[PDB]
Amino acid sequence: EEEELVDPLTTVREQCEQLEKCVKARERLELCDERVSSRSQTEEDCTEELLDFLHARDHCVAHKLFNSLK
Amino acid sequence: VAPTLTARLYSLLFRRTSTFALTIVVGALFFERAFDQGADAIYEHINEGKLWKHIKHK
Amino acid sequence: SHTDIKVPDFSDYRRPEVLDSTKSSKESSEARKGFSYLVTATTTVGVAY
Amino acid sequence: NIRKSHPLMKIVNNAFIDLPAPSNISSWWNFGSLLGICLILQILTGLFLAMHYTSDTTTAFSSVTHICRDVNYGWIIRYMHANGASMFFICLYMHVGRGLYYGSYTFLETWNIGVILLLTVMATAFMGYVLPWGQMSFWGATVITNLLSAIPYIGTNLVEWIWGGFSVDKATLTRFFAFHFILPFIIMAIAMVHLLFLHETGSNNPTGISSDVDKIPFHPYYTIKDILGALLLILALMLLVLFAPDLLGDPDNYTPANPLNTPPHIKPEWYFLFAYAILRSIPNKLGGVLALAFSILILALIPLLHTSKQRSMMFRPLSQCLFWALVADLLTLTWIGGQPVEHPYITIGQLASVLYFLLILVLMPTAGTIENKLLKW
Amino acid sequence: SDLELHPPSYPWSHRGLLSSLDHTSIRRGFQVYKQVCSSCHSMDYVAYRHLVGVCYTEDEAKALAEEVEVQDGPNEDGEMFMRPGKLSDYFPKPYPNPEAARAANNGALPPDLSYIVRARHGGEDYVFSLLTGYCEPPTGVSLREGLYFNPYFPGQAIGMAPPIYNEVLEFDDGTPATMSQVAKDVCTFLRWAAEPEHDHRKRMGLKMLLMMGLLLPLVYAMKRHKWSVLKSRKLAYRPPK
Amino acid sequence: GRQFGHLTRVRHVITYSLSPFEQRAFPHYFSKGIPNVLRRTRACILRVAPPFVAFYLVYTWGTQEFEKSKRKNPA
Ligand code: HEM
Ligand code: HEM
Ligand code: HEM
Repeated sequence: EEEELVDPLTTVREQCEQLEKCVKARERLELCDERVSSRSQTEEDCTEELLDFLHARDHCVAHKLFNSLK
Repeated sequence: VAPTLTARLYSLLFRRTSTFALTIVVGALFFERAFDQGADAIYEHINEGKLWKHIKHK
Repeated sequence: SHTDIKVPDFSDYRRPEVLDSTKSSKESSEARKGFSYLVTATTTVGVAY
Repeated sequence: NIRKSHPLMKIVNNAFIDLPAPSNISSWWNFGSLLGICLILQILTGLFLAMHYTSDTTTAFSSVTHICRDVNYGWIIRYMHANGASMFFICLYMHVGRGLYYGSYTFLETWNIGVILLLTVMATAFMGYVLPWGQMSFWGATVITNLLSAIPYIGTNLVEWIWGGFSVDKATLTRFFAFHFILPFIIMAIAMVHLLFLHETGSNNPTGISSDVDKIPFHPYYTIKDILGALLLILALMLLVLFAPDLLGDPDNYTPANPLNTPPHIKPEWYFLFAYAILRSIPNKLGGVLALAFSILILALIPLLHTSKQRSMMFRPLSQCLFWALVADLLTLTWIGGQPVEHPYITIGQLASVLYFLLILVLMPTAGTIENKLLKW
Repeated sequence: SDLELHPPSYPWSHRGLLSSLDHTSIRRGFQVYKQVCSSCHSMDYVAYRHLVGVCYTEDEAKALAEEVEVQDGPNEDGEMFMRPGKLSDYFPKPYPNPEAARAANNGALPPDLSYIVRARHGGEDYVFSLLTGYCEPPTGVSLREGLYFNPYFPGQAIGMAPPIYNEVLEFDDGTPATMSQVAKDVCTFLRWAAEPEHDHRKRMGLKMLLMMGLLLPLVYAMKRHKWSVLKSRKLAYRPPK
Repeated sequence: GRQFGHLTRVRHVITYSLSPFEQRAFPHYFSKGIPNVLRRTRACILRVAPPFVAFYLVYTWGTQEFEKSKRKNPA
């Protein structure tokens, strides 16, 4: 909230989010993200890029998560 | 073992359809007791929700 | 001429307890019926369950 | 003595004891008893279900939950019914297939009765699925029943007649219940007649040759092999119901019915998926249901297109390939049937549908002729 | 839009054949249900005694039931009255008819939680994925407040919120309840509310595999034994010269 | 119908049998057995296998085009 519950998701997510497959995916996110902002009458909305990132991230999340959880 | 276990199983218990039926039914009882519990037991290699384990805590 | 009537060898199929022409078969009979019947008895006990 | 003479025993004796049978039948002949088994298992768990189920919209779904939570062992009974329906369909599909491959259809009466048996269980199962009154139960009840409205000048009235209302409402559930109860008994009488016509010639065998020259009594031999056979049915069934109860039903049909929703989904249970694919492959109300029907009544045309001088496929290579392409094509059909009608799926679903009919109606009979010619026959 | 994402495969303690179901977790998950989840979600196919043998003890379960109240039978006139819930009445509709959900909830209808794990693919995974994972609405996406953004949820426009925001805690044994642990537990309990028979199912299954594994060979040996007169068998053809 | 003794006419064919209690139900089971299953498979693959892979391929291709289609770059 302000500071003091060590959300394991956040912790494992860091390590997870980081990683290669997601680095590249997030790159495209940012790439496309910056295009969408750079205009007006556009519609290529950056929705796809997000999921791909999440997917890559989330598979690795599942694999490393619950281990710690009590 | 020696003049054969099966041989005796046949001679003393399988030559008649009576004794045959009789052993199967007697053998049915014990088997149930042994297996039903045996399988419940093996199942105990999951010392988890194990109601007994929880019974002590609460 | 019906005397030429063989009886193909079955050694290739006979249980061991019955492989010798030299000896009786009345002996291994009990063990043989024993085994085959134990199998079916155990089965019915199984199905019964 | 007693078995042979007594009026009731004769029947049993002539059907399961001294019946001369080919010493040759393989595993593909076991589906006969297996359907018999499935039929009883489906009547027995079905009856126990009817002792707690209620066929009224407001309690329909609730009564099914009542069964799985409160009724002792209600859950197994419920899932055994559910899975036995699919088990009944796999067996039904093996059986029809077996006959097709082996020329068993040359026994017209037996076969034709078989087609009546296929239709009867399909109509039966379709009504079964509507009973829980789930999202799919209602919409599958809607989508499928509405087909009859393609029939000209009679259709509207027809659909409204069987519906009971203007939709799939109260009248429809109770209605569908009654027929789902009465149908399997009728199925039984018909299976007796199936067996009655079959007994008039005895069974066919893999060679399609003829086995009067080597018959063995149905008893040790095929009673004990059907037993082992039923045991494997139980395994498949129980493996399905205990470990994966909702596998073939898919996690979906829970959540009650809602006549205003319309889920982006809509597909009948897996056993109609091939027919489903054929129907939507055709842009046309009438044609779709016409070809829907034709995809099953075509079994009644098979014997008229036998063509080959041999009965079985055992000695016919080209025909084997064509047969396998039929089964392969039927996978595609269910696979497509289980997917939305968008880009790739339409055109192959269209192509595969034409193939289904091209295979049975033209390719298979031609191969028979070619085969005859290669053998100088 | 017809473009979306499917949940990953979490390693629950109740997936993979012969596998109990974390009962200490079902209980924490019950807590989660009663405190945070129940406010807007009905679980009208589960009663208090269902929670008995499973997680709680008899007295414990009654005490929870007792707590709040329901509209019990008719007072000798024709108006109903209130009393401490017994072990026999089902958990507690927060909204009378369906339109009450719409009213108190932006215009949306929060679906029942009796099943849900069996009414949505992936099951507990989808619920887990719907829970924990929440995201910043990307560029060109226009939320509109009522609808929040949610990866996983179809269309991405939800109406719920993330009522897992690390807390609104509880506790028996005092589990450090972050959003993760609080989510796993709900789903684990949810599995149980959907499929109570879960454990026993898999117990019979163990017995079914052991028995089939013993009957199958035996029935086979019964069969080959009788078929052996035929498999081993010899033919000879002796036509007149 | 049909019975035994009214099936058909057969002449000069001897049949030797041996009682089930005097032979093994599983003689060369792995020995003779496995080669047979390999031989049966050989004999049938070329007729069973191909149709199926044709679907196997149609299946994975069919899905890729579908999934890849619900995406797009310019225009
Ligand atoms: C006359 C004998 C039968 C009776 C009394 C009977 C009874 C029932 C009842 C009461 C239901 C609703 C409860 C439930 O959905 O679990 C039901 C559902 C169903 N029935 Fe039957 N049934 C019979 C035969 C059959 C036949 C032969 C089939 C074909 C395989 C069949 C297929 C189905 C299916 C697929 C369902 C829905 C599955 C489910 O939700 O569990 N039934 N049956
Ligand atoms: C209620 C469903 C059905 C039942 C209970 C049933 C029953 C049987 C039984 C017990 C046999 C004994 C031979 C064998 O074991 O294969 C048999 C054979 C046969 N059945 Fe069915 N059947 C059903 C559905 C069908 C249908 C769908 C067809 C095909 C249209 C069919 C057509 C045939 C034919 C042609 C044979 C002769 C097989 C041969 O001699 O090779 N039956 N059926
Ligand atoms: C108490 C505060 C809550 C409110 C006001 C609420 C409200 C809602 C609403 C409005 C929806 C529908 C979303 C839509 O249709 O766009 C929904 C769906 C859902 N709710 Fe909640 N909810 C609450 C808490 C919870 C909790 C704590 C859980 C489980 C841990 C839960 C489980 C679910 C699930 C799994 C769905 C998914 C429906 C779907 O996937 O189609 N809800 N809820």
